[PDB]
Amino acid sequence: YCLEDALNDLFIPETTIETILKRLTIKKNIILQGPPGVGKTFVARRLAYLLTGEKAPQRVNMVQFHQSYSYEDFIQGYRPNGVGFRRKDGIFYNFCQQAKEQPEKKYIFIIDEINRANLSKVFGEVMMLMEHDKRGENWSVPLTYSENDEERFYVPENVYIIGLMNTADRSLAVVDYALRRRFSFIDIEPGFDTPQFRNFLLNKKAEPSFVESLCQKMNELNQEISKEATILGKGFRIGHSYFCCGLEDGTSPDTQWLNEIVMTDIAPLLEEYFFDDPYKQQKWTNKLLG
Amino acid sequence: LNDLFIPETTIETILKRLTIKKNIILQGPPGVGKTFVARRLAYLLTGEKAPQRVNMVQFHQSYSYEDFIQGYRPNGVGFRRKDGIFYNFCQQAKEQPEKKYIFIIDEINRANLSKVFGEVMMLMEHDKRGENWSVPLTYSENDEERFYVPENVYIIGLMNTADRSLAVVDYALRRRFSFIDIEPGFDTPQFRNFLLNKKAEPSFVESLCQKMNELNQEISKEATILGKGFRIGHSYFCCGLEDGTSPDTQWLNEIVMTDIAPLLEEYFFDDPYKQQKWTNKLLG
Amino acid sequence: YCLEDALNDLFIPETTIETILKRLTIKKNIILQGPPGVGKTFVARRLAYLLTGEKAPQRVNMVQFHQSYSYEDFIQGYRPNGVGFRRKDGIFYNFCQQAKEQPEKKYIFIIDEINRANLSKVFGEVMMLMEHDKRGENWSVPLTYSENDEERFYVPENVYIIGLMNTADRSLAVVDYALRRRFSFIDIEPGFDTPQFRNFLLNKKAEPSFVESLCQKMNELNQEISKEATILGKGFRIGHSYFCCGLEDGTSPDTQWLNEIVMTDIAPLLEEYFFDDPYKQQKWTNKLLG
Amino acid sequence: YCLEDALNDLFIPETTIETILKRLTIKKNIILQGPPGVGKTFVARRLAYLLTGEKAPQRVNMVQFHQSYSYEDFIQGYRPNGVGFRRKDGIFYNFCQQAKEQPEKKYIFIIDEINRANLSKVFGEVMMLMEHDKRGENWSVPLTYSENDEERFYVPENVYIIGLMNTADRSLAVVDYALRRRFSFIDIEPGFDTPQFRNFLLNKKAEPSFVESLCQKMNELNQEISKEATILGKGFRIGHSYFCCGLEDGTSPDTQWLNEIVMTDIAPLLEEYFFDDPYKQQKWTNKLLG
Amino acid sequence: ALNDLFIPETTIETILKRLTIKKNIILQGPPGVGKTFVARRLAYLLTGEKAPQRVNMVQFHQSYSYEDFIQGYRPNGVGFRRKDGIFYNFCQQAKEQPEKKYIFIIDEINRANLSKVFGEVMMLMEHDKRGENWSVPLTYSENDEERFYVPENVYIIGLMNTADRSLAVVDYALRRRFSFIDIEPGFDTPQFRNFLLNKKAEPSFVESLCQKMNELNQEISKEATILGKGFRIGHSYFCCGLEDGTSPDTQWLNEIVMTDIAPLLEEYFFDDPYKQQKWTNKLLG
Amino acid sequence: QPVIPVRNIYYMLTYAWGYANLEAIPGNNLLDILGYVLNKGVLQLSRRGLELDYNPNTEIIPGIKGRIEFAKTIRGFHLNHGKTVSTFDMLNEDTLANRIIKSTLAILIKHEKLNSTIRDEARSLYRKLPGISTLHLTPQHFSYLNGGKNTRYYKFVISVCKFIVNNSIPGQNKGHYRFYDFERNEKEMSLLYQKFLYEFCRRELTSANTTRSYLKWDASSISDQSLNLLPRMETDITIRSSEKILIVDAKYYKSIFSREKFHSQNLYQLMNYLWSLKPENGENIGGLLIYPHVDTAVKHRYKINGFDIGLCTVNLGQEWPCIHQELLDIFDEYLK
Ligand SMILES: Nc1nc2c(ncn2[C@@H]2O[C@H](COP(=O)(O)OP(=O)(O)NP(=O)(O)O)[C@@H](O)[C@H]2O)c(=O)[nH]1
Ligand SMILES: Nc1nc2c(ncn2[C@@H]2O[C@H](COP(=O)(O)OP(=O)(O)NP(=O)(O)O)[C@@H](O)[C@H]2O)c(=O)[nH]1
Ligand SMILES: Nc1nc2c(ncn2[C@@H]2O[C@H](COP(=O)(O)OP(=O)(O)NP(=O)(O)O)[C@@H](O)[C@H]2O)c(=O)[nH]1
Ligand SMILES: Nc1nc2c(ncn2[C@@H]2O[C@H](COP(=O)(O)OP(=O)(O)O)[C@@H](O)[C@H]2O)c(=O)[nH]1
Ligand SMILES: Nc1nc2c(ncn2[C@@H]2O[C@H](COP(=O)(O)OP(=O)(O)O)[C@@H](O)[C@H]2O)c(=O)[nH]1
Ligand SMILES: [Mg+2]
Ligand SMILES: [Mg+2]
Ligand SMILES: [Mg+2]
Repeated sequence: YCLEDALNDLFIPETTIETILKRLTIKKNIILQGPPGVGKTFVARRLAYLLTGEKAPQRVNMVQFHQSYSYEDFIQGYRPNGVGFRRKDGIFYNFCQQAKEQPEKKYIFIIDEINRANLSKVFGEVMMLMEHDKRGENWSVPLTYSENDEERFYVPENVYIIGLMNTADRSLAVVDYALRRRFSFIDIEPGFDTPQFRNFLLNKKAEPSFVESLCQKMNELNQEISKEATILGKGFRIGHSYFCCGLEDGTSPDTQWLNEIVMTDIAPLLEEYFFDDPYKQQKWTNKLLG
Repeated sequence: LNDLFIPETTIETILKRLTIKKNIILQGPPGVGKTFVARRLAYLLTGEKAPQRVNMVQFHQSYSYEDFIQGYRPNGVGFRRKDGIFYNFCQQAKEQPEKKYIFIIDEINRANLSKVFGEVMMLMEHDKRGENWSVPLTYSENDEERFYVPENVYIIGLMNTADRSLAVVDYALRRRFSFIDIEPGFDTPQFRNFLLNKKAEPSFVESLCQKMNELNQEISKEATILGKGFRIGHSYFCCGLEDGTSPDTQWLNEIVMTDIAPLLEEYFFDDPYKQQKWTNKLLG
Repeated sequence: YCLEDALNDLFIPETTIETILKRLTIKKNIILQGPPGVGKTFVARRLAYLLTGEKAPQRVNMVQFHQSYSYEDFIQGYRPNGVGFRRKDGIFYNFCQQAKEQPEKKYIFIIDEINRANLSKVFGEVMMLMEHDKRGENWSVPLTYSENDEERFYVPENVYIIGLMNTADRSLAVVDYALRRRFSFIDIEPGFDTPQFRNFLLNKKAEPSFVESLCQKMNELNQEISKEATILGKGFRIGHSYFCCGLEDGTSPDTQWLNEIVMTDIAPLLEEYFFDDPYKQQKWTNKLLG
Repeated sequence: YCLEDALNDLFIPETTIETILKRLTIKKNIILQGPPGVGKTFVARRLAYLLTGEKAPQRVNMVQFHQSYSYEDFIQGYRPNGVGFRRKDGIFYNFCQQAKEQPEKKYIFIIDEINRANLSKVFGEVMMLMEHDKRGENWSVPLTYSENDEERFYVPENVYIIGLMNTADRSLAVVDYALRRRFSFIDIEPGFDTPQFRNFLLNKKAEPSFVESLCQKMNELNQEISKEATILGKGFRIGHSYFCCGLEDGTSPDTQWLNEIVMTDIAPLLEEYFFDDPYKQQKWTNKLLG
Repeated sequence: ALNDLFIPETTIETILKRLTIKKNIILQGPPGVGKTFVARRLAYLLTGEKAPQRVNMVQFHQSYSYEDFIQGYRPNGVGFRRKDGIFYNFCQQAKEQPEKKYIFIIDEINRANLSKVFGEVMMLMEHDKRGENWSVPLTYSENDEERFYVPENVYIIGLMNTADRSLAVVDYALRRRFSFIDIEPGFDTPQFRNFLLNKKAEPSFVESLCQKMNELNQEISKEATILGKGFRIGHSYFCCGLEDGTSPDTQWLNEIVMTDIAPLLEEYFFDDPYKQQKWTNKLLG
Repeated sequence: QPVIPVRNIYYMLTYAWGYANLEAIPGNNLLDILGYVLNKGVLQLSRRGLELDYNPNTEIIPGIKGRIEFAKTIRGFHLNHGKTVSTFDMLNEDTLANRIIKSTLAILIKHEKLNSTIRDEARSLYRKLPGISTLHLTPQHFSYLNGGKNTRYYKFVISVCKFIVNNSIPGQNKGHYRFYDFERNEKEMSLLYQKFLYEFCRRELTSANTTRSYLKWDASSISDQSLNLLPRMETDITIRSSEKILIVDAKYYKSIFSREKFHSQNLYQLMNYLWSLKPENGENIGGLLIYPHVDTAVKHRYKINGFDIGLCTVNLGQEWPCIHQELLDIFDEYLK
């Protein structure tokens, strides 16, 4: 694999990307926060093969957390083989052993929608271990269900951790500031006013006039969203994905095509963002069309 | 395509939206034939009247990830890992890639939709369907064993808009689902043609649309309290006249007291006069 | 091993360090409460070797409470054997037996993030027994899952217990005042003003102005953090761990490196901290940058 | 077992212990209700030997309740064999059977931290027998786990039951219904303004004025706490045992010794108490040092 | 039976009109209305054969669950077996006889969580989705050989009571699938008056009591919030004790006032003993 | 019998609680004002999403969920009927914080004297929270919530519920409620006045430092070092700046509202505060008495016993910004 393969279709600047791999090589734990539809899931699979430098998925593990996920599933816990219960090494525990076998090669674990599940309960023993300076056998710790003190778990140095959390819900946020310290938080923005986003459209037979009209409009609207941080923060602003997908057949992005999606997707979204203001819904919706 | 009371354009939107986007939320008041619409529509997309492909469920607050996808549950001997319907269903459709298999979820609003879907809340999107996007499940014994949505699967969500719960808003799921409103369709001829081909009076049908619209418009007057999502559906009128009793003013009078009157209480709670007013308005 | 060895790299004054051993030797159970990044985990392994007087791991045990530990995990519980259950002596019970193997040499048990777990549930009977006075065979008590034949578990005198409760998560704070009497609570400050921190930077190719400027700004901020108690109390004030690490390669400390820190780690924390006005966020970030 | 050994060291007035001894012979089900650090656990071990008149471990039993404690361990229940389940006599069943042998000799059962577990879950059916009037073989009952109705258990009159409960937690404001009918609550004072507590210090090379100066502030402080009812009741007030301990070396009490206790125990407790008014912490902390 | 029933025939006729079409129904009314006795006679009426075997009755409670109602695993002597519940067994009995109407009685339905109990089947009981077409395999049905479908013949009656002010708004699940019916106490009805005059009751004694209770029934429902129409007293207390062999009399009523209405009167208000005493004294004479 | 217009009082409460349009609402009385924000405030929260706290649940279920507790299962023999005692963390909105809001809404609806629209909209929201359990509110509940884990926004709206609960009186009916006539009592109004200023001063007077100072008597007594008998003295506020220190004593009196004799007994407290206080910097010492008046504002300065003292008033009922203007204008004079 090579770097440029990823960057061709990526709307985010490389400057952010260079910042990202710099931290990740250092910190080994990171959190990518933005609104939905900005390619967090998109970049993450790409990014792993960059960091390794080779497109090895076996060294990559990708999971989505949720409420029905626990330390028993993740790390270790007792589960039924059948008649007899057994100790079942969780998925992360298995992943760490694989990386130990090949210390040189970087092994990467990808957690989508991390902010949902109670990380405090899930990581637990890991919450201390995962930090960049505390990895290795010197800091080996026995687990809850370890048979004796000698059975101990230490994070390998090669491991890199990726955290993916949407900023739409203030309810689900990583308020545990101690947990915040382990992770290096890099915001990601919608990136409408980018060449690579525009080049993708023009490459798909798009009008440069329509494009400049488009990006300017959303940029103003997204900025309006960031303004009312008390009500709706910058994290709430619309992503670029709505416009991205749907042209695979070859349909040209005319003004009509945009007008169709706005009615179907963003319009009810706008209604929710402005529960109290119908005019503000009417204002921006009509603003787009003309 | 004959007995449907919803506009032909609206269904044409859906089929184009559905095939492309593969995920939708059909939101409207009760009595708009959400169940019948999708079931009628589902056979169109397959092109054949195949019920085995189609499976429907009605979510509820106690519904859980244990039920839908995977879960540890008891056999006669003891406990084992039991594949929920969707894992069972997706495998069945995965067996036959060519044909289009459908999954219908009623009363979706009740359950904590994030909780139920879990892993597939990411996977369900049309682009992230395939072995590349497979992931090991929560309860998967091994990291190598994974689950991926097949491309043939298409998903339909049916939503009652009259019970908003100010508990959880997810705008990310809204990215997955293309939301499509459904109006009752009293104005539509297809609703009228059904009744006039059931020996109704021409004025009686015309009188009803005036009566319902005045009520429905008032419901949508105060968007904050109620909305077009709250307004009354038509389906109550469909049922009960196929026995052989053609429409009459008495039959109307039954339904008002039978069905709508609690709704009024539900809607216009602690305001009997408005209920009595709007009730009596229809009877006159 | 001696204090000179431990306090070579530690940023803490000796003042607390002797105070720590003073309360410990009399009381035998203590807790260090401070925000994350102040070396709570860092001191703990060093402290253990002081009292024993030697760098020995065997006499020491380290664990973390993750809000899913239980009395069955800590002390005594039933575990599946191949077909049927058996009783397993927990780690602490396993640990105390080692400590009483030789009373002469001191044994230490180290618990990270102790505040998480419901300590009353886990320790149970031990909550009385841990205290210095009620130790030894005189206060032997029979355990819950002990055999009908009288078999009793008593804390050896040599044992010392250390707890590590972060001060960020308010909810996860000790309200078991009965338990808080067994322990002695030692506040730890961020460590900005200390020269031992400053020397660590200056020894690592740093300007005294840039160092002295840094401490001035942070101390201003923590006062503002300390100013409030409604949301952000004194305990929330920022630790020094962020600045400590990442310079091993030879990167000298400068505004470039500092700028990377502020944007990447602190700037997320601040907006998460305040979430009322960006101006306060824009203010203090620019202050550190400028 | 002379009272002089028992009562000389104690800080409590001889009146209340005598009053306690009265009801204990009378009702045999007693609860000591006071904040931690007033010797509730301390007295009860002595009190058992007072009644018997001898230092006998066999006739006196001590336990601490917690959530894991249950009927099946307390009274009777089934313990797994390698596969099979074997019934096992619990503590109280085994304990009373000893008391059945010697009806004349008084037998004592001490339960610390009783509120933590529900009595009904543990005691259950036996709460009928436990009451003072309905004791003896006349009221015998067959057990839940008794193989046959023939096997029966009755609480002999000789056993006395002691419960140590701390009024330091918010949940205990709603005291359990099971306790109130069957137990007689008695309040233990903090016992600062007592001769023996003072005389304890005076024997330990203490200035009277420094001793007398301290008590008024402690007496003053606890009065302030008791005035509140919403957050901190009278039961939360400070106990007298922080000061007792730590003089085993012979080091004389002084502001130096006292200041250690204030900063390392009482200062953060006050932060927990007076979270709402941090300045109120400053008011007292400065007051005590002066 | 209609003459034995005290409620308006119009409501009796109206209900059979609704249930036959709707197939799901719930009766909400005061305690002491003979709601259970009402449904049974109605159940026998609709079938036309006075068959108890077709009839099965259940009383819900908060613990009541899917294992009790539908299916669950119960311990064997060794190991455990899948154990058919009531509704699973009941419908399969009805499945053999499609023509034959089969009825199910759920008492105190509002206490339990319908969803937790029914689960999957909670949609299948909706009249629109009935028969083999809507068959679904059960949670514990390990194989797909058999799926559970309620056949058309089934009718479900739910007995709910408007007695309790503690009760909040009914669960949304119920409202959807069920038609809510209010049952009158039936004091005013002649059929109840002919149920006392047939016992040689005085017309003055009969008519006075009707007016007497009506005076109360208005006052109890006069309260806007706390005590509504549903609270008002039913007639069932009056039935038991007259046709056993003892004739009606004011002294017989006087005992009844103290027995049921007097504590009930205390229970509803629970504030003013005089207001209770005034009403209790008013009832007696 | 004049009191301040009710709308402006809400601004004082906001500063008192340490954190909107009231022009729209037509209800002069307070409860219309307070409920509208609460009714609207919850709607603001729900847009973002209400707080969900992981609540552990340990129960008897037909399968493995989360962590099975081996002990409770074997003791209860739940294996035989295919059941386990297992612990898992269901995520609900039924926490104390959310429960307080919902039960309060019942109180708000039950209030006898209230705008019709406010009562109607709240009843909607009460239905809109089906999962939450109603509760009987006490300060003890609010007392437990001093942790304040919730957001800054939650803590503001919660404080509102505290005002309502304590200032709710049953009226004509046993069920319904009636609002307290808060304005009439001076004492809480004074405590409002003092608390309003202290948090206000931190906001606007960033230039100066604002702290409450406890004071100690200069006295020595042979009898007791404690001096418990002596009155406890704690400043209402002290506002210290490099150029000048300044202590303020402010109280809410009904007599002063009348434009005659003057009620200034609080001055007696003030002088002794000046005496017991000794400044290390020794730049200067100044005092201020500030009171609420209805009609107009009057300012005087005095030089009494070597101290520079101000008496001043504020024309409450004028306008909140001009009042906000006036207060900052006031301190500029004396802070010099
Ligand atoms: N072709 C292309 N698609 C992109 C690019 N960036 C984002 N997308 C598209 O946007 C969609 C969502 O990607 P995703 O990472 O899941 O966004 P997200 O922020 O993770 N969303 P969420 O947080 O809700 O899961 C996909 O269609 C993805 O391919 C891009 O640079 N090129
Ligand atoms: N070299 C050196 N590093 C220090 C010192 N103090 C803290 N650190 C560093 O700061 C980082 C974290 O320290 P740590 O003990 O884990 O803080 P903590 O309070 O235990 N963390 P938490 O509260 O989150 O559990 C490590 O790099 C640690 O070595 C110090 O005095 N010297
Ligand atoms: N010399 C002396 N020591 C006392 C006296 N009262 C308490 N102490 C000491 O206080 C320490 C703890 O006493 P303890 O009984 O455990 O308090 P408690 O009520 O049991 N604590 P908790 O409520 O938390 O369980 C012991 O050192 C005990 O001897 C006393 O009157 N005289
Ligand atoms: N002919 C015809 N029947 C309809 C139409 N809409 C609904 N129905 C019938 O109304 C009955 C109930 O529909 P249902 O799905 O339960 O209502 P909903 O789920 O609330 O939308 C079924 O017989 C439907 O087929 C329609 O548009 N045309
Ligand atoms: N004969 C006759 N008895 C009735 C009638 N209504 C109620 N009852 C009697 O009242 C009793 C049942 O009352 P019910 O309310 O169901 O008792 P509950 O279930 O405990 O509330 C039985 O004696 C019924 O026969 C009726 O209309 N005719
Ligand atoms: Mg994504
Ligand atoms: Mg640490
Ligand atoms: Mg104790």
